[PDB]
Amino acid sequence: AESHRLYVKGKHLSYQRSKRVNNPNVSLIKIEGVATPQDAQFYLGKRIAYVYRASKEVRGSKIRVMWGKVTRTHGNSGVVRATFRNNLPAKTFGASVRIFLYPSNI
Amino acid sequence: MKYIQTEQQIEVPEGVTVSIKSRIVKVVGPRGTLTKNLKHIDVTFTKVNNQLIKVAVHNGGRKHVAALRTVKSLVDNMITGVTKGYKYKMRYVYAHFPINVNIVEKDGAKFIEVRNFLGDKKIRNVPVRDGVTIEFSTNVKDEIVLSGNSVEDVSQNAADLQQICRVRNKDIRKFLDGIYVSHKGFITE
Amino acid sequence: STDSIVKASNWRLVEVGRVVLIKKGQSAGKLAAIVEIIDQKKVLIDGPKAGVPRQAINLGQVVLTPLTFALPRGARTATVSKKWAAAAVCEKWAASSWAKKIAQRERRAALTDFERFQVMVLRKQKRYTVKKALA
Amino acid sequence: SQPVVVIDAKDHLLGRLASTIAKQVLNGQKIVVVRAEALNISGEFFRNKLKYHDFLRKATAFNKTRGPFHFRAPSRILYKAIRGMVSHKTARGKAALERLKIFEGIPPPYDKKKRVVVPQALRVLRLKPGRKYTTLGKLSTSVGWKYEDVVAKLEDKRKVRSAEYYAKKRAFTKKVSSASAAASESDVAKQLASFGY
Amino acid sequence: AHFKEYQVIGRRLPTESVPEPKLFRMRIFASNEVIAKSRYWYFLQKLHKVKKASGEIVSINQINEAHPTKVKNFGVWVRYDSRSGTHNMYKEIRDVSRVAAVETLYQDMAARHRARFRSIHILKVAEIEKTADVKRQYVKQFLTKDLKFPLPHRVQKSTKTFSYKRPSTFY
RNA sequence: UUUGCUCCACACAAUAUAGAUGGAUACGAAUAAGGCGUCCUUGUGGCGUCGCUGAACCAUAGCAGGCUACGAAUUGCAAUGUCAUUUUGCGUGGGGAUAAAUCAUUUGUAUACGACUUAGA
RNA sequence: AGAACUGGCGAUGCGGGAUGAACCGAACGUAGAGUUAAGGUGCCGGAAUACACGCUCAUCAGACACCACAAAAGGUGUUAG
RNA sequence: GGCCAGCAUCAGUUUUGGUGGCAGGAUAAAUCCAUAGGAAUGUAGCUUGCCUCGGUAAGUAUUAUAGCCUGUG
Repeated sequence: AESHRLYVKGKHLSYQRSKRVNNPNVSLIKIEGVATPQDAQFYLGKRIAYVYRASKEVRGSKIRVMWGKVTRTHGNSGVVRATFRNNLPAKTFGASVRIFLYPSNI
Repeated sequence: MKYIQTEQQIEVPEGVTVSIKSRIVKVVGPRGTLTKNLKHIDVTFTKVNNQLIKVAVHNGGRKHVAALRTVKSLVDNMITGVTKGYKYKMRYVYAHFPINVNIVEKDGAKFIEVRNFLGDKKIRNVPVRDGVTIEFSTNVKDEIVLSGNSVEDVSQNAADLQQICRVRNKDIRKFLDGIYVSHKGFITE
Repeated sequence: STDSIVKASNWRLVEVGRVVLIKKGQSAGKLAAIVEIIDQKKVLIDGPKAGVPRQAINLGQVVLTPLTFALPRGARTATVSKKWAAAAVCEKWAASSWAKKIAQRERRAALTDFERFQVMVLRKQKRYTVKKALA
Repeated sequence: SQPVVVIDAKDHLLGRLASTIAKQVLNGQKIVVVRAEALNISGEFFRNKLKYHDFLRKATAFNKTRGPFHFRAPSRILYKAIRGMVSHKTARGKAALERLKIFEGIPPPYDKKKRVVVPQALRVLRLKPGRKYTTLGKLSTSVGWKYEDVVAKLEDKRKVRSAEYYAKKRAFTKKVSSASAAASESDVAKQLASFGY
Repeated sequence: AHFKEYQVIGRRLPTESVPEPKLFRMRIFASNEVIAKSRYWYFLQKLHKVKKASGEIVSINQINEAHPTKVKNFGVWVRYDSRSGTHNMYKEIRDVSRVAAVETLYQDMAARHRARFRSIHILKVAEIEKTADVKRQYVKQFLTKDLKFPLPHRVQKSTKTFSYKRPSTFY
């Protein structure tokens, strides 16, 4: 009763990058509980939302959402990549996104 | 090469109890008690008998198995101290000026005071350790007898005298004075 | 005199006949027994009843259980199985609190949502009695 | 998973803790290190003291109130170690270090709370037994920290007040265990044990 | 590497003057047939007048171990080139297989002498049969009766970074 | 000149979030050692048990969650489908409180100018 | 200071070597996806506080070749022979 | 009537897993099964100071009231 959620919380770590160069088209997500690329392969295709606030109420809400998905994995510790419609703003480094289960294969 | 097992034995006499827990050794006997903290050496004591104790080190390297024999010798000294005691004898030596030695009780603990060390005026004072019992000879008049259980304190308080009664800015081949250890025996034996 | 109190530690020391639990590898969770000793860091094992092959493994992939039994140095697979069946090791192991917790983890992982719901309602009833009892 | 993470820094290694932190507090976790005076650092005391003196040697010549500010307390030593692992010249790093709070001893808000342990920084697990290590309290006190004799007078007090709490809670625990053991044979529980519970 | 043992037969190329030359055999340790065939022509070209071009390889066969589930004392006679001079050595190992003994010999040689694979020639590997010819203590200390020992200081691995109880090293 | 100010109750209007929407669940010390239970001859005691990960423990069903102690459909196959948390203004009504600083003048323990130190109903 | 062969810079950006005209990799239309090079994976910093056998405790350790310095002579300090 | 999404069936490029069949090698080696021989980090058994049914020991003994190794098949 106290809980109603159907998502898994994860963190927007950073962009895809080399040393001294970044690709904002691609973002890195740390999902909770995940520790390997296997057992992260479950979360591929799954949708992601970054939920934030804004002061200008549009379509009847102050909260706004940026949607995306999980594309593939990252190396050896359960990190993944994501690609949103409109890439994320880089002030979200260390911010909670929420991964859904909407395209399912269970 | 890292070894597999290296052990030593300790022969406990009668009436001596050796309580050990977390490498804090505690030997009680007729004369007194003695405690020691060996929490800097990785060692296992295992009792086999009331008559002797086994100490062991695994995987070695000629460092741990080097300190193992040291631990053995320490515990043996601890055990023979509470039974036979320790008795150190230090003799006076002067060419010209008699070294007047006495014992005093200052505001704090007891001290041992010496005077006329080569015609000086400085009053050299040394603090007796907390365990020793210090006396002056009676069959002769130029001998001081330290005694106790802890050799580690008795020899140290003996060496303090020999250090303060040193010669400075003169030649030591010639100038042979002070207090010098003659004998390091036990009380009973 | 008074008993000289000497206690430091009592280990699961490695030796022949000791039973081990493998934690990493193809045969993890499956039991085995030590036959003899290769070196300081590694050994060889043989678990016939568990389906383990005769191996030669480091001591990082294993865990040393308390229980053990007696077999000769360098024994073969058929001998190990005999002595294992004799000393009844797979019942002495299952009776431990260790193994009960292992099976509990496996069960709790193998559960489905309906059983997870059953457990919630079964625990409600249990704490109901307990909290009517402790007041 | 917790919103805030309280870390007992006793028997912990400095850099090995600070890296873990500096990653977690950049990923967005609010972290509170506590009891930093009992931290440990490898190598012998004289060696670490030589290194700290080499650090003290470095001060801006033309005006020494511009240069490396040599903080002598352990909290600030660890803060230095973390800040070296963080890009503190940016908003990312500044925001990150605003998510950190380090203390000597264990103050009130964090004495009645739960403390955790980083096992990939623990001395007993990482260091070989027999190697010499160093304690940050003794070090700071050697280089000019004047409040070791105070946190000690406070920590024993905290400890007394905590041990009495444990002494009460342990009795409550045995009472609850003896009250719950009278229902374990019941069909509500031997039906649970078929599901592992 | 993950070594293997090979059996390489070779033959100087036939001619009308001698159309049945002498087959030379080598028992070589290596990771694959390619470098095995390379080392064969390295050692044979030290002893006899032949090369790859002036010769051929007849048969190349993997030698597997006969009793790989048996602990054995492998004595090893080897030579290695240092930064200043060339030397010989004898080492005893207590592994179950010839190839594993070699794999751990290359390693501790590289540790204790900083000698690489390109410097070492493995002359002889001998399974010692009896427990009386062993002369090295780091082996003899495992040939005792009722051998047992503990692992005092245990370190459990961790998949999570934060733990809520101090660990114990008890085994 | 209760036209002004403060805290409390709520009617709220507006703004900004370095980013929870089940629970930040409390002994201490050692780690080549300990915890827990129990018995006593209460000790560095005897016995028993445990660890090998918190993979736990607790809470958790109910119109975003109800009336009694029936309804929830047609948001039509998904689109945060909002409850958080500070600050700020306004009004309602309930009490509570009634001052200093600066300039200018002056002093010289001070002083480039500021500043400092003094005095003045 | 003066020559030979090749390659390059000059005329040349790009990833790496923190930084660098010349080194390593590799040579460029605008973009997307994938894979790699040389180099790297504690944190800064994207990536294993990965596995394995060993050595070392240094009172100015040591740590990506060109490269940014190091010899002769000694040590029962240790390891192996 | 168009723009933004979702799903399905397809195509191209690609990544990541599960799983079946077949071949080769010393027609894998080993394990396992039978047999010969042998030995010790020496098992029953036999002389053994007492002492826990030979606990201890130092000798004997080559499978016996444990087993091992080698070879052959």
